[PDB]
Amino acid sequence: PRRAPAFPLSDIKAQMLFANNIKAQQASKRSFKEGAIETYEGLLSVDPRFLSFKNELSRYLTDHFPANVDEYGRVYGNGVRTNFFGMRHMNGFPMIPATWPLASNLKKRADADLADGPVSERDNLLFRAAVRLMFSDLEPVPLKIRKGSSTCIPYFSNDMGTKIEIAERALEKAEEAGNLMLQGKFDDAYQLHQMGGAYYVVYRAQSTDAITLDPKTGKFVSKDRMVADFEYAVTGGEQGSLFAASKDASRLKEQYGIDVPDGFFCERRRTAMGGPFALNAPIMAVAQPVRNKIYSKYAYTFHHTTRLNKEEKVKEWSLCVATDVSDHDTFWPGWLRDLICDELLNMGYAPWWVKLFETSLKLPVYVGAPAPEQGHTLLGDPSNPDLEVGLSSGQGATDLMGTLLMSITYLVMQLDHTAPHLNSRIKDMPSACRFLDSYWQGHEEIRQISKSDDAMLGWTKGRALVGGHRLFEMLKEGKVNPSPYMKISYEHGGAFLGDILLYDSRREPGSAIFVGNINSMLNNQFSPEYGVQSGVRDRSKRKRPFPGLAWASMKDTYGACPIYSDVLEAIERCWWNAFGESYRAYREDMLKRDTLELSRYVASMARQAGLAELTPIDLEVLADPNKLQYKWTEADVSANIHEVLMHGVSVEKTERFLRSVMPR
Ligand SMILES: [Mn+2]
Repeated sequence: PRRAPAFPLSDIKAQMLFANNIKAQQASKRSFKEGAIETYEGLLSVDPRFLSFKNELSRYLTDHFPANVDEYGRVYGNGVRTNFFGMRHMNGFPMIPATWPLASNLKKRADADLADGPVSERDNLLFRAAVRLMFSDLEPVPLKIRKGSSTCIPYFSNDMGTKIEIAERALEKAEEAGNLMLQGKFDDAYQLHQMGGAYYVVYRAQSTDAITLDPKTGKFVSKDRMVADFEYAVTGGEQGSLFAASKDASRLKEQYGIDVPDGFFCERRRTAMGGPFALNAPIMAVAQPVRNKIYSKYAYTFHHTTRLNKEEKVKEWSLCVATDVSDHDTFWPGWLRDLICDELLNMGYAPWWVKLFETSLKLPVYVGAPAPEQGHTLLGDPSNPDLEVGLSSGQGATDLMGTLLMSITYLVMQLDHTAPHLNSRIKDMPSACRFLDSYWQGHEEIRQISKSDDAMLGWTKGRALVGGHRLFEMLKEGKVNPSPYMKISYEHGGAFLGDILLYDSRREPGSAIFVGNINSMLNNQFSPEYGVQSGVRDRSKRKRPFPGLAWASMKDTYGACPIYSDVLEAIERCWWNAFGESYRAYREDMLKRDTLELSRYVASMARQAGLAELTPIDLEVLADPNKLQYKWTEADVSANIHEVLMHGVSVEKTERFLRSVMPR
């Protein structure tokens, strides 16, 4: 059923993805790398005291605070949803091998019984209405770029001046590049404007993953994570194999002489992709305006900030269903990419821009190093982009692609199982747009709050309510997928964007509250994804610029968890046992040092002004900018803090670009 073509790095098609400079050449050849991360300055993730601390703390918390999740997956009582063993990983050392990314997900979708297009004309109108409401009356804004971020293929530059020039030039030449692609001249568009080529695959650590303790044996068991070998990936699963990666860490002793305590494992690794920046720039120039529109006009459904901000909406509901989606990015459908492009053309968007967008969602992928002695292979032919990888993580609008797919998918699930009486309001495009516009503003008896693959579905009192309960019961039974589009189930311990929905004895939205997930506090403080990069002088370019600051926002973020105090005390006690020092004093010192370091980066902060003006969000973001790529957005951050982390291209240049893209 068509194996994707594959080319070794030595092949000219792969060589052309890397410019003639040392960084790009090194990225092309980089071999498998592993090693302990520097968890905090001077502390390695495999330090024997640190592991002893994690062993004691994870056992203690699990023993004293067993999960409180009912049969319907609602969290109550102590606010705990699983054991605390997820922290038992040797951070920096990956499971082996990581997966080869699937070149085509068509068979994966068909075999999971998911549809190859909108099932009914109503659904077709709703997906298209989503495109019309999201992309219509957009306002230009400057194109912001993360400081220190890479341009990936083909230059691999991390220099801000170079990145700004690449982006400006890309906005100037996107039209000529898109028209070349409309003529089938992808090699020309790539050679002349670097628009095309491939995504560059980097494997990221998912630092904590499930682990259970077998009461029978007293031995810990890590969750098996299935990975595809090369044959499987290039044949869409027709050949080759899907098998459990090895998380066994015993090897670290033999290989590096690192002591491995019982029940500690190698980390789960996930594929992540960096896009060719010249192609992404023109897409980001439209995506940000779209985010601004949906987070303002449709803030009810899409703009989520604090626990209370979420709580206000959910408290008004009579029923709240916390859904889960299996493997969202890999199952994301290429037919939606095509439906979206078709609808943008219908709205009058420039064809050359739609073509760039379409191409960014069919691009080849260059696999670097999934394991020792493996990799350095290009999947797909850049001369004619035709992959179906699902949704690429580094595409310039991935968050929006997942949000559009899922928001309509959940609305369809509510229509299908609970509100057939609303079907008559969706007769054609005009009526579909009116209905979706009202639904997204939270004005219908069926509602939702969502972001990509996380969501909570709601029902107020009314005719749909009774159906809502049957849908919830169908999810609980878990025998039939309620959607024809993606694999949907209910979340075990319902949460939304990091906050757990804590129910009381009534088990009703009206008396439930959103609280911080104490397990996420533990993940962030003791299993960060990256080391502190103490050798990177410019802190704003680090993955974790000011780790100490999170101590100042901790109470605000996690204080409402029922066992907040208990956890902080267990930490103090266990850290004393392991290090013979106070964890609280250690964090207070780090907070002081980082607060002083911060004033050097903030123009408005006096040589030692302090943190008085900063919000909890500001602090969480400065300690972990990653939260700005999955939890919050630019407007949620104080302006002077956003500037520490991001730089932009002039709105004058983007304003002119946008005028040439958008309809009349
Ligand atoms: Mn959730």
